[PDB]
Amino acid sequence: PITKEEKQKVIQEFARFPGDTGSTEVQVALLTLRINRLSEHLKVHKKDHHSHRGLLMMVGQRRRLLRYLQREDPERYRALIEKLGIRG
Amino acid sequence: RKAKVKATLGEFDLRDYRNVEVLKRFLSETGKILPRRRTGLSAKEQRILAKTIKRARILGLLPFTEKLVRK
Amino acid sequence: MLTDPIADMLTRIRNATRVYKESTDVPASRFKEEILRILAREGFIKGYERVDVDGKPYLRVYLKYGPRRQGPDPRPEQVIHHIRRISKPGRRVYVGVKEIPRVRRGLGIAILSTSKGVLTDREARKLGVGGELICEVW
Amino acid sequence: MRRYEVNIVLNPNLDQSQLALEKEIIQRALENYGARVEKVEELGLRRLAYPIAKDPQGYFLWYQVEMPEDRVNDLARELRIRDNVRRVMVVKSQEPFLANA
RNA sequence: CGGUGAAAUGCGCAGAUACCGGGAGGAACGCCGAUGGCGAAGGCAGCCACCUGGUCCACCCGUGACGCUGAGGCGCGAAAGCGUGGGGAGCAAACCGGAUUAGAUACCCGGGUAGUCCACGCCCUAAACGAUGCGCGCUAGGUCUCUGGGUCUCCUGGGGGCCGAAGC
Ligand SMILES: [Mg+2]
Ligand SMILES: [Mg+2]
Ligand SMILES: [Mg+2]
Ligand SMILES: [Mg+2]
Ligand SMILES: [Mg+2]
Ligand SMILES: [Mg+2]
Ligand SMILES: [Mg+2]
Ligand SMILES: [Mg+2]
Ligand SMILES: [Mg+2]
Ligand SMILES: [Mg+2]
Ligand SMILES: [Mg+2]
Ligand SMILES: [Mg+2]
Ligand SMILES: [Mg+2]
Ligand SMILES: [Mg+2]
Ligand SMILES: [Mg+2]
Ligand SMILES: [Mg+2]
Ligand SMILES: [Mg+2]
Ligand SMILES: [Mg+2]
Ligand SMILES: [Mg+2]
Ligand SMILES: [Mg+2]
Ligand SMILES: [Mg+2]
Ligand SMILES: [Mg+2]
Repeated sequence: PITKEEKQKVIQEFARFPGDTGSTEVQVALLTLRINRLSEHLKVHKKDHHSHRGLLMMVGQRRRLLRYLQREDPERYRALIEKLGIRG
Repeated sequence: RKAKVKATLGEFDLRDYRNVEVLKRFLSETGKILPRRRTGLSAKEQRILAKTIKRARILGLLPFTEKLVRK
Repeated sequence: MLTDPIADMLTRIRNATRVYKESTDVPASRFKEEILRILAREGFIKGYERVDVDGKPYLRVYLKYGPRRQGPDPRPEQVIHHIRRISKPGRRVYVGVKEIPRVRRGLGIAILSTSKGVLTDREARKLGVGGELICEVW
Repeated sequence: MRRYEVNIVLNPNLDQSQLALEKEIIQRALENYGARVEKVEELGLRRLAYPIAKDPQGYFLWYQVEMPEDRVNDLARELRIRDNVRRVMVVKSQEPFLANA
């Protein structure tokens, strides 16, 4: 899985200010995690079709948040993407 | 209400798959896991018990099946 | 999700009345409160009062009914017999002045949103202006 | 990492100097696979409900260990090679569910 | 012996059936098991560990409308069925034989190949059904049940059923 300790260090990494338990950047971050983490599982388990379902949902969600941020503050969008290497 | 095995017992661990002397009492004259009707167990309890007995049988302690002796 | 909150308001009142509720609360909005202000004047409701549900702005609409009746069903005549949303999102309905309609031979209301306010058909036709045709009542 | 409960059943007929050597080889597999032992209960032997491996008794080991997760499966089929082991069952530790009336 | 309404085909003195012990093999998991649970659907029940999705409740801490729907596209998709390879206990289309019957050329009985099983790639249909698209707000209650929380007589969420106000 992801242990609390692991995920917390992600949070603190992207946190827009001390204590931000969940801004946009943070949500994208934590979500980006869960995706790579799950995608990797799916390279091994190509038959877990059911879990793939949740992956589309996670992915699509990640897009809508970014989509929002692109419109909102296009700079924090560049930042957040580069700082995570996405859109490809 | 013939006899409820919830009452004839103190408190015990339902996840304890080694406590034969307890578990023994939730089976029939055959190895069969008693119905919740005779066990008096909760809805949640019975599912837990259910797994514990299965675990314990596989360990060799409780029987899968018996043979009915006309008593 | 919620898409029309004026529909939602009207429909809140409709459903309320059919059960002879004495009153129902409706999430507030400058606009809705205008429509209510109108409904008040014209006597379809006893009035609305602005209240607070869990520190959330709301509008207590206080409904009005007929008198009890004899016969084997005594549930009062409605006062708001029929309330109905006309311009809706995903088909707006704008009316020029010489196209503002008459509701029930003069007996009902059409509530209009104009650049001069939220007006009744008569109020608007008097100020010589038209606008969005919100709902009809009677 | 996670904590478990290693069960092992051995045949009852091992003389002391033979049973002692399966207890060590167990303890060296444990040793080997990161499995830090927290506590042990040798219940000795009970009479089974059915003939495991043709004999009506079985010798019982228990071990509340602390493996790292992803190696538990190795440990087991590594424990289970030893011929005098009749059954191994490792199991995740969980808080007791209490019931009465 | 088996087998049916009765019976034959079949199997049996190369010793069957019934009984005890040994071994191999495949496929499905009795009791729990519910009128229960989970899943978007198709669907999912021995046990264990690993990897993994959805989801509910409490706290009311963070973001600050970021939301809903969705032509085409893309993925999932029972059973049967196709290609290659492996597997084959039981079952069993076709086919073989026994009976029945006016005639069976079916329903009944004895066999039996595909198939049913695993992997990989296809097929993409269904009474794929709640024959009820998704999302949100509003409109009496009673009762049974699975599952959270509380100051747990009762209160308060989320499911699953039955009965019913208004209405339809
Ligand atoms: Mg015009
Ligand atoms: Mg035999
Ligand atoms: Mg064979
Ligand atoms: Mg469901
Ligand atoms: Mg179904
Ligand atoms: Mg807050
Ligand atoms: Mg702000
Ligand atoms: Mg703020
Ligand atoms: Mg969506
Ligand atoms: Mg959609
Ligand atoms: Mg298919
Ligand atoms: Mg198939
Ligand atoms: Mg094939
Ligand atoms: Mg083949
Ligand atoms: Mg024939
Ligand atoms: Mg046949
Ligand atoms: Mg056959
Ligand atoms: Mg809530
Ligand atoms: Mg409850
Ligand atoms: Mg309910
Ligand atoms: Mg009904
Ligand atoms: Mg009625």
